[PDB]
Amino acid sequence: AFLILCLLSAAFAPICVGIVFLGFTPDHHCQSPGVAELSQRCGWSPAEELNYTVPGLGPAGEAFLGQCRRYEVDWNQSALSCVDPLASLATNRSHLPLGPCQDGWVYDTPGSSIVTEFNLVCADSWKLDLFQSCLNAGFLFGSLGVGYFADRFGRKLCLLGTVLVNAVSGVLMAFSPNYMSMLLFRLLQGLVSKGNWMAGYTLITEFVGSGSRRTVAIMYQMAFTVGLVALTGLAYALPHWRWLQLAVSLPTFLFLLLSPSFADLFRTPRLRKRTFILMYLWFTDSVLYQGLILHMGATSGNLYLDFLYSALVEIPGAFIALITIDRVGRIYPMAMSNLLAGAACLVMIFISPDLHWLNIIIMCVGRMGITIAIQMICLVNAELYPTFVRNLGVMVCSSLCDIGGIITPFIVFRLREVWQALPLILFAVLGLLAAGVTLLLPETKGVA
Amino acid sequence: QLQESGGGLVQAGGSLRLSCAASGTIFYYEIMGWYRQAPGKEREFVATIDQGGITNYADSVKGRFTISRDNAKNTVYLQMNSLKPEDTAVYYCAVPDVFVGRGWDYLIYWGQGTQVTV
Repeated sequence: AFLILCLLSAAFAPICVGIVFLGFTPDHHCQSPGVAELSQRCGWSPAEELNYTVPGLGPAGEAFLGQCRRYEVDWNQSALSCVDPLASLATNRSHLPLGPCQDGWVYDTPGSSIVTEFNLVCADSWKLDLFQSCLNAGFLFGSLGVGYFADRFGRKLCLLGTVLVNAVSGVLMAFSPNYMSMLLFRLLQGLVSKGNWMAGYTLITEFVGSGSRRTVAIMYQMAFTVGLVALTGLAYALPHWRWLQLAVSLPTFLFLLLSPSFADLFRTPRLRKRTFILMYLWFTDSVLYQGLILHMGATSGNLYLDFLYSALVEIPGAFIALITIDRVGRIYPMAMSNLLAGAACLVMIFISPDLHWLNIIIMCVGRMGITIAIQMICLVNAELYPTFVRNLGVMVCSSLCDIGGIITPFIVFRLREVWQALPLILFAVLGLLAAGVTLLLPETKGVA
Repeated sequence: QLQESGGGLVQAGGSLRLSCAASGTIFYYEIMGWYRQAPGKEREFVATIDQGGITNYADSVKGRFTISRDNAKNTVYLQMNSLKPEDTAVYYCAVPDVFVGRGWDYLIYWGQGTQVTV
């Protein structure tokens, strides 16, 4: 009976990740009419075309000068030696006028993406963050209302009701004519997905009792890893975003075919300090885990192999966490895992020349360190806390976590313009600070 | 506030039931256990239980002792059958500290226990 749950988890997995494949930024330069005619007339080499015609000149910096400028000259009606065409028209850099790119952009890719189709390249670069912001806002708004809708009609109709919109919205997004409809369909699809996956979690975990719940708590990570791995194969044979979206949508279609309370929890001065430390590490780890994947998906030399390798090293983290639960206290693995995350980034900021060989080893270590630190919190939660039925307090806490997750893409993307290695300092600071707070957890009054 | 009960005298291969009474605050958010004094020796370890229901046991007493949790009476039970002659000591109810040590050898509570003999 686990096949259904595994399929549902593997279908949910690409939703939070698909921005890596659906939208990517290839190397571009805007179109200047008059160079293609000269290229075909004089037999200009295509590889060396961007050496005598590009306005970026020096590759260092020049983000605006290379991708958002043109050498506005009279390419036609001009006689040239067909060696250095600009050696006589201008005879000097910065002594001839520039301007904004007008006709369009020429991209270097065999496939297509959202950036290529809608031209979010020069001054609309901030429009790409709306893609994740709308999904996170839908995740935020879906938590509050999913409880109310399931009461008046029961859980039988709700589960079937919310597994059809997730496919219809995907198909319609694959058949979208303009940009705003994509955002509307993205929000409508993200309203219900987290609630569906959360309901499936409990539906799968109903049968498992003591011990069995722990054993099946890792099968739901194994299925997530399997779904993450199987997505890299589809993006290799379908290099068009419409085709990939239509190929990952229809599976779901065929798939469907006195008492404990938050009041007692806070007045006691010993159970009040323990939770303000446990509900902050979760926020920090979620922020780091969300940010690292998006950072990797923007500066990867070869995206297909790094993404494949970043799960075969995430697999043994659960095994290590399950190994180290019996013979070792609960704060040493947490402290070590939180310390391993900061040092990885602190070294990543400093390896310039031979970074390509060492990144696939260091980032895997960082991913493993983050993966270990999340399972321990869940195990402690299961061990120590009772069975709360359903609480507006937990609902508000999840809403606040989604509020925190909404802001992250803007800071991740828009802070990289000032300096390339600036977002890798906040992560290190958060990781190093989250290791010094876990040392206040042990009770110092009469511990022995 | 921990309080133990039960105890008595047995001849050979008997059965008796112990009981640890909690306060209500420590019942839901803590972990309970049982420790054996073993006079003339350091204190021993028997079994634990947590909120999920996962139980641990000692190798010497495995297959003989059974621990169960009761929610209506706010008590933690322990059943001992077919007692060996070595099983003779006073038994303490304790609340171990998970975050420090090996997880079951640091105590922050006790209840002074009760005596049993064979």
